[PDB]
Amino acid sequence: KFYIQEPPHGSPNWLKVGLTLGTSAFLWIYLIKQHNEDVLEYKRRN
Amino acid sequence: MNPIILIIILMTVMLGTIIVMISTHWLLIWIGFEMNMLAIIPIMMKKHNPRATEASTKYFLTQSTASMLLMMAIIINLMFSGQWTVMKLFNPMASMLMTMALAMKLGMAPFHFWVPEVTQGIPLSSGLILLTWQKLAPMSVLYQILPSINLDLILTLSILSITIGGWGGLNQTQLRKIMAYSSIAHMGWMTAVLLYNPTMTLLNLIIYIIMTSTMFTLFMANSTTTTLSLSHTWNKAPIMTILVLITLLSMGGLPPLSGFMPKWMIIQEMTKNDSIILPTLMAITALLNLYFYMRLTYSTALTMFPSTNNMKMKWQFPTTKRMTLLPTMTVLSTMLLPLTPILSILE
Amino acid sequence: MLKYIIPTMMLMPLTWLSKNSMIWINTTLHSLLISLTSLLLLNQFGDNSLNFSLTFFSDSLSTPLLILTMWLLPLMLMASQHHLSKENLARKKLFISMLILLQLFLIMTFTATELIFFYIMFEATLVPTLIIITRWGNQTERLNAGLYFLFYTLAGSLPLLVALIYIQNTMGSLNFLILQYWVQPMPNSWSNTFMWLACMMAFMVKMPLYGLHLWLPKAHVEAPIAGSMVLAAILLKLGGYGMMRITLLLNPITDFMAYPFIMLSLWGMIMTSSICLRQTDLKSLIAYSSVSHMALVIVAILIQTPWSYMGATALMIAHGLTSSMLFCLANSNYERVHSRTMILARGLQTLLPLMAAWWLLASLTNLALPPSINLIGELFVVMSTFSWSNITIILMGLNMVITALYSLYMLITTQRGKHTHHINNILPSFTRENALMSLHMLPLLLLSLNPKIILGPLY
Amino acid sequence: PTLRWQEDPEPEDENLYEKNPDSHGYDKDPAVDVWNMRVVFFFGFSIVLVLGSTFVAYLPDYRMQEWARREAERLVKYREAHGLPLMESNCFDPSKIQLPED
Amino acid sequence: RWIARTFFDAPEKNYERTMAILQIESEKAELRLKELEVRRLMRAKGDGPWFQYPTIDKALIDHSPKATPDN
Amino acid sequence: VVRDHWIHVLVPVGFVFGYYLDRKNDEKLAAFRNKSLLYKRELKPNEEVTWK
Amino acid sequence: AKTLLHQYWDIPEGTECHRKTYAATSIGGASGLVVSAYSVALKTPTSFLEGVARTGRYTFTAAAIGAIFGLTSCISAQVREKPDDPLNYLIGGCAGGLTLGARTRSYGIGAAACAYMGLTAALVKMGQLEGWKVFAEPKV
Amino acid sequence: PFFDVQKKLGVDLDHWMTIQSAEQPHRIPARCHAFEKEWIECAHGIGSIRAEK
Amino acid sequence: MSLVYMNIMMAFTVSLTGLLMYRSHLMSSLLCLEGMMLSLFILATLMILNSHFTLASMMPIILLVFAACEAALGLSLLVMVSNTYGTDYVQNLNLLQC
Amino acid sequence: ARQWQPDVEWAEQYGGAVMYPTKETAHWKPPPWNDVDPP
Amino acid sequence: MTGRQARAPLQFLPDEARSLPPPKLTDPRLAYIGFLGYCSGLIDNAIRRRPVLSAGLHRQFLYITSFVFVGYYLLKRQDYMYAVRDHDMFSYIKSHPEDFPEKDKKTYREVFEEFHPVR
Amino acid sequence: LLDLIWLETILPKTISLAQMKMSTTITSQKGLIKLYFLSFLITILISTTLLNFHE
Repeated sequence: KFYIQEPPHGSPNWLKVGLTLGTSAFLWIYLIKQHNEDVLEYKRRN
Repeated sequence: MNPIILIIILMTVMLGTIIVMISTHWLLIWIGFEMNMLAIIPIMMKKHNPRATEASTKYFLTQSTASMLLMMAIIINLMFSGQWTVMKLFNPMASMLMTMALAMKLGMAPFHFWVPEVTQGIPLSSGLILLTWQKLAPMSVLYQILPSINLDLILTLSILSITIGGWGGLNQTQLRKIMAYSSIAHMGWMTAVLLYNPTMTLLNLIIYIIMTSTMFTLFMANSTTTTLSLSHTWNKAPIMTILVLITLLSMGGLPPLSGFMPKWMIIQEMTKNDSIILPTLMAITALLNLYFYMRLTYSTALTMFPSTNNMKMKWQFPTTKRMTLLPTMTVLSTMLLPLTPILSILE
Repeated sequence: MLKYIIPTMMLMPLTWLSKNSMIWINTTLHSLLISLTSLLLLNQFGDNSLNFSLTFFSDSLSTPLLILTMWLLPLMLMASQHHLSKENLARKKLFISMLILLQLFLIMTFTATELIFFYIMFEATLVPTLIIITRWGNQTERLNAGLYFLFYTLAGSLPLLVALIYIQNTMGSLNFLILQYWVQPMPNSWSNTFMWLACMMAFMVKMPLYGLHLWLPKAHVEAPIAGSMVLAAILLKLGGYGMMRITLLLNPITDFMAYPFIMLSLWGMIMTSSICLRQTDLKSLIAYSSVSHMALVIVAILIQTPWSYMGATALMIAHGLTSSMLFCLANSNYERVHSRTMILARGLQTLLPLMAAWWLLASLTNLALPPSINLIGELFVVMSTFSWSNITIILMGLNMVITALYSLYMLITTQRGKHTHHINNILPSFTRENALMSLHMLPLLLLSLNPKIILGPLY
Repeated sequence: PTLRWQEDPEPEDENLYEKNPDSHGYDKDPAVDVWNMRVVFFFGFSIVLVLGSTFVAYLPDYRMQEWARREAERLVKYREAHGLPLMESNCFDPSKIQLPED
Repeated sequence: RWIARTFFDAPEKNYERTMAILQIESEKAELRLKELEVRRLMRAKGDGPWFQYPTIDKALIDHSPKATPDN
Repeated sequence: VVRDHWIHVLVPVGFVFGYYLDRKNDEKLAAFRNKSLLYKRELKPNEEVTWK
Repeated sequence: AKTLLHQYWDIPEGTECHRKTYAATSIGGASGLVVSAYSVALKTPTSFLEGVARTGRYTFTAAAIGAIFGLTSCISAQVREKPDDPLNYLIGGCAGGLTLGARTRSYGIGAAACAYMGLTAALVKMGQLEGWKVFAEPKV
Repeated sequence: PFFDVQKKLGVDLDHWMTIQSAEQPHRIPARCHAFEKEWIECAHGIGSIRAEK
Repeated sequence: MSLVYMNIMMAFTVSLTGLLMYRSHLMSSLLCLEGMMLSLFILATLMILNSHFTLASMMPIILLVFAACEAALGLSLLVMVSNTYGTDYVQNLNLLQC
Repeated sequence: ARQWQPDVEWAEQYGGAVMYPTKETAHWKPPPWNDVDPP
Repeated sequence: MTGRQARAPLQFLPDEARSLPPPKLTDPRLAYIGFLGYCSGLIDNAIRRRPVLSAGLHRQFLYITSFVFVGYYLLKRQDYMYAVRDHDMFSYIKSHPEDFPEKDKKTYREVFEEFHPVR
Repeated sequence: LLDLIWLETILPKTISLAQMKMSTTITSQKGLIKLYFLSFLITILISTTLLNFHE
């Protein structure tokens, strides 16, 4: 429908979007755990 | 020009710059500059036109005589107090020859006669890699040998570099010669601070490399060599217009935009000495080297030149390149005014 | 003051994600609400200033200019259709967002605690105006006008930065109180003279004075109405604001070194009032009028009397309102006839019966009508300069005579006597233009009732 | 044998009348023109101008004027009832001064 | 009175704000001038830990019995 | 009323946010609460405050 | 160079005259030799006798600027008897600019050279008089 | 920049070609050995300016 | 001051001027660069020999192998220049102008 | 459409290899658009 | 300015930087970095001709996360650098009493100035 | 006379013509390499023996 020689993208892939969401959730959880351990280290040392 | 061979040659450019940075011995400094030359010659002549051949010839002769002058200065250094350490030198003649070698290596105004010629007859990827890496790597060496330099050398070459890279530049309609003269002006702006606080020099290097990457990416998105092609890229797509606007006005160095953090912090840690006439002269020449940016902008995105058709045919086909990293470098190069206390990221 | 900074930011994506033919109503309504909230500022009392941070603070000099900026925004944002109402949706949104960003940097600039921050937001005000006048200049020398604007205002304004860095690292911080409460006299050396000449000459470029005033008229006759009114009113009165703040330092040497600038300002005020008597190009008369009145402002700032500073800020605010309105009437007549000239568009007493009242009332507020604020400013400047010298009042009154002459000639030239009877396209006056005229005039008369607001620090 | 251009013969003068005779200032949409007129004359006059006139018509005593009146009345009554001249000069007490000698 | 009650601020609030803010920025100005004086004397004499450009590391200097007796 | 048209709610809530954050800055800068030599009375009647 | 500008600023100014004009001829001849060396290195005037002509022309004009600058500096210092104000070097720079315009045979270039050489000579006088460390502390 | 991956990895790639008084292949001296040993042990932990003075 | 160092530095400046001023040829310029390479080699080698500085005797051999492959690159570029023309003059490079 | 736009001859000035022609810079021909010199 | 105890590896942040308090979440600088990331994502949807404010929300979230993460570590480095600058400054103040004397705070009862009236 | 013709000659025109003439003297270089290396050589000599940089 509507497209001679159907577009190479636009039809959504399913590896790259899941990879980006997975690494972004991983990066948020890592920085939150890093920040909480840093706050607990600051309150331990002081 | 196989992709394996290109990955190998770019890896050798990376390796040459790392060997320049990482060693505490003069032989690896010379080997790093030399391997950087030997690898950066076949990034040029990626085409086969005689333009790239003559450009690589000019670059090879100037680059090689700079390398031999460097080796002369190092052998004079071992004629005096004898060790191969990267520190304070022990001869004003040796430091004289070495600063002139690095001045030929990265371009000063008695030495810059190879820069617009070698940037004219090459494609944009080769110009990008030579500007970024060839003006990155010897700044490390000057940063290492800064406590033993006669000041008149650096400062005369820097003043003259800023004023000649300004004056030469109001007469070129080519893009690459404009960018080369801008490179000469920014080499002068980095060099004039180097005996006072070198954190400003390395931060100005970071800012100029990000600006040049944005500029050459906005010229890689649409193959242009003259400003008439820039007006046709006004006609084909509107976002390239406003980004050429913002990156040209950030090359100019206007205060709300992030091209003012290099100039103004240099003014600060220049005038915390008793040098005032030299900052006002340098910054009036910084007023001077904005005019060709501004006529470039008037050609691109403020007035509208009449465009040939077949843009009617080009409209069906979207700009389907891949950019290296255009939007991140754009917003980091232009919207980074209020993070000036990332100055102290560097020590 | 953050309660005024952040809704100016929030009014920007308003314009983007409002739909077609609804960006206008939302932006006008919300900027008028910002104007009411701006008028709620006026709290300033007696002994100190008011501090809206170690970052923001308001003198009573900055209060009426700030309310003037946030009042001149919606007036302009309504003033700038019918010459871009046929253009694209994206370019229209870009223009409106550019005006909002220019308001943002003007608020940044008027509530600038530090002089470094003042310089950065000064040239941040300088940035979008070039883009506005070049992209919508509607004439063929808009490139020349924007380029002269740029290089004049930078190349004058630039060693001011070097002088401010030198004061920054010879006397500590640059809050206006700790620049104050600590300021020591600076004797008649030569380096102090060059520091004074750098700072005062940067603002001399910005006002302008006579030797540097061709900066201005191209940037008004070759510019749209939005850039023209903001340029004239807020940028020139911002330059005067900046000189008022920075002249607290360098106390002794201004008597030694401030005679030739007084001179060039007075004789060029006379020559500029003379040059705007015989010109065509109706837009340019108000431009040279602005040059004359800001030369009067410059004489008022460089003499250092409290009467002079009260008269200076009153003259600033009154002339900002009058010249912005008179620019807007000139654009109204240019939208009636695509001329820009003066001897062509004749008649207009018979036709357009209501527009005569606005022309007459704006010409009388330019005439220094005596209960108005313009005569209050000019009168206190005349009092202070006759205290300065007993002989300079001749130039002031000769300026007064020629000012009345050219203003009333500008009235009786375009709108008095005979239609040229080959025009036959002019429509009766819209409600929009008269709404703009009523938004200009009525605050000026209501300040003429109670001018204890607009008199500045030395009330 | 040349023209050097290809664009439209321009322009047509947009008479904003002759399609809406009841029109307000700007273009030919009937409803939003009425909404613009209503919002500029309500939220520009009826809530801005008149309420601003009442707000800065009277407020706390701006730059401390009537307080200065009443304090001066009290202080002139005091300094006239206690012999000394009103506004004695030398506002800083010459007991609390130390001149450099000669 | 209602305008002063519902919108404005006391002169006590603003007055103590001014006084605290002058205390803060007086600390800032004194630290800035002391910074540049420390920097100029530390560059002049070199006794401080800032301007110490790296000299020879003596850990590689390894004294040992050589070949030639007179070194 | 909100999700019908949510565009007109933007800048009044922005102003309320800015006013709240100016009050938060004023609470942050609450040194010299009763250490001025002029505005200094004994604390009264109930709880600990004279401006906030 | 440094040694002959030190020869110029060794003289009390003041008057120890025609030592001043001799040192100023040395300054002008050195500067003209610099400019002639670059302008024969980057142009190659074809031929060598015309190269000698261009070098002699540039050196004679720059030495004439220096000589007349030094003479009118000496004369203004002897007449006004005030070794302090830079207005004597203002007159000096204007005389040098007018003789530059006399050699190049263009009057507007001579007027502009009068203005800028007078301003720069007064600035160099005030830099030596008040004391302005150009190029360097190089300390902090 | 003077990056010190040289020191971080613990690899003595560039500390043997560098100076005299190192470990020569056969344990032999130089011509001016003890002069550099005394000079380096004078100027070891010194900030390169009072090392001059 | 080891008098031979004086004449070898003199020979270095001679080869440097022969590199810099050169007429209508590139092979002679590259060959003078090779002579300058030989000058640096001999000067550094006499220094390392007279100083008994034995572990850093790699400077002459590594200097000369690296600058020899520089000369090889320069010869390949000269052959490319003479391939895209008939000759290898300093003339006929006048295109790609400044 | 009543807004001025730059004409053909306004962009003819942005031609040649240089911007300001003099008595010595006339021979600067514009570069080929392919960056390919003809053999 | 250089080492400052040149044992000194490449060392993006030492263990001594865990003694100063870490930067808080929703400090205004990292919120500005998040806004700059959102504008980066908006303009990345604008470079290619995909529609703005849609069709890239995983890329929007990736850009915001990457910029906030990197800016968090750079802010921790900034705090470390300013702390060690102040520590070295006050150590040099304490280590040299001679060059930094107590200035005689002469009150304005006995400090004379010039006047120069503007008439 | 005073504003237009003289003031537009004294502030814009003289500066703009100075920049134009200096640009047409600097960038007007034909591409011969012998000239560039002779410039390098006379720069080295003028930095060694005339205006000293090793002293």
